[PDB]
Amino acid sequence: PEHDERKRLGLKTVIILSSLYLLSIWVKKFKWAGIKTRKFVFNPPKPRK
Amino acid sequence: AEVTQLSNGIVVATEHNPSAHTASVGVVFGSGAANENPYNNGVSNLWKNIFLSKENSAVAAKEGLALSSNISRDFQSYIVSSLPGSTDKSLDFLNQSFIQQKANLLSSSNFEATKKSVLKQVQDFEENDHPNRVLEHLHSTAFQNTPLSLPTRGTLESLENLVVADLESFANNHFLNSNAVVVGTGNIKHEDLVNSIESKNLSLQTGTKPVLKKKAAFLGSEVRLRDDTLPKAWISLAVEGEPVNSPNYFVAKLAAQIFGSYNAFEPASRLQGIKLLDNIQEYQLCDNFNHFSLSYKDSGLWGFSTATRNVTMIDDLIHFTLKQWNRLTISVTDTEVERAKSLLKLQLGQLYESGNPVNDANLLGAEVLIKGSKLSLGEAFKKIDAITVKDVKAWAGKRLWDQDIAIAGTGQIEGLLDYMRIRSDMSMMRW
Repeated sequence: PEHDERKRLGLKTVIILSSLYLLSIWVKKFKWAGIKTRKFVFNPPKPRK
Repeated sequence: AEVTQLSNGIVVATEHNPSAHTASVGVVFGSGAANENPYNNGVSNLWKNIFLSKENSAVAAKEGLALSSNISRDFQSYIVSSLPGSTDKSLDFLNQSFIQQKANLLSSSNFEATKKSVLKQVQDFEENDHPNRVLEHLHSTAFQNTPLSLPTRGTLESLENLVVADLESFANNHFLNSNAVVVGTGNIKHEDLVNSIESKNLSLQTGTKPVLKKKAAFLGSEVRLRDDTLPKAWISLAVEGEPVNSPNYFVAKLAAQIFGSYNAFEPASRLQGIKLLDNIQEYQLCDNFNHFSLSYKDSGLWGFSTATRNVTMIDDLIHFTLKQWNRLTISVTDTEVERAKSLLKLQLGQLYESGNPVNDANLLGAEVLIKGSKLSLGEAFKKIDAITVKDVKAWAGKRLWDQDIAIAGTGQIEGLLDYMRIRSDMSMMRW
């Protein structure tokens, strides 16, 4: 008996949860960009220490 | 106290003091380390040590003269000092050794001995002088790929490629009459100096210097040089600041005076009226710090440097300092502003009224080259007295609140957290 109400409530839930999923991908990729482009350089130290 | 500027083709500036017992006369050029490229970096530092070489200093010493030279980012100077009755001999020495003849100084035997001595100085700087080389690395990361990033001494890799023809090429482009100011400080009158120059017909060269194409630009970045065999950690941090000829030039210097300097081993330094010292002395978070406000022709830097033996609590030291910087936008009080006014006037008065005419010759020539005149100390005191609390809050809302930073560090810096944890402390999520 809940069939017509269950499908109307499911449409509001899927739209809200889809928007929060797509926004969290943008925010994660913005906050990780400093780590992902980090660069390292090695110069061997002088001996006798 | 009065300065006098006069132009007859050559700009001549003086600052007479009849109470002093020496005199000082030299020439200041309007090019520095920010007028070089990454392949001739260190050519200004080589020209200084050519002027201060042994055979040149020996000719001056038989007359009774002493020599000085200074290299900065925007200017460089070459100064002769003497007793007040022999300023004619000091102006002759500047004419023969530096203007007319330079094949005497640039001989092959003198050039190779000078280049060996400079390479040893730069090597000992990079291995032992940890506070000053972190501040040099702060400039190179904040202004990367831009003329304001080159170090004033040069690097070891760029200095060994320099030959005699590189120094003559720099002198033909920058040591010009339209780039120079003749200065005189101490016990020397103004009209006696302009008649000694006009009794000859001095002129360096006619023409203008090259124009660089890239302007200075701040970039939020960091550079880490970790060395676990050193006993401390050394850290510098800054935002983009004010240039020379800025309307907020004195407001930025007063904001740095609010937080000031500190020494944990001096007992009177522990009793200063700075609210940051309550958090630091509870668990002994550092050994010293100092705040600064540097200014150049195109940009500037505002921030602090520190040195620490407490290497497990580095994150508490950065966090407490940046939460006090937030108060300049939100809740700075009127009694903190009045204290910073008196201490800025004492600090500026000690810089410009020391008893050294060599220090006065460097300050006078650098200011006439940019502005065309010199602001007196009496007029600088009246601009400081007119600053209100609302001036401080409006400056900090533009330059400090939610802005990008630049970080440099060396030593035991494992406890220094990454960039985004420090960048998020530039705002409170309260206001």
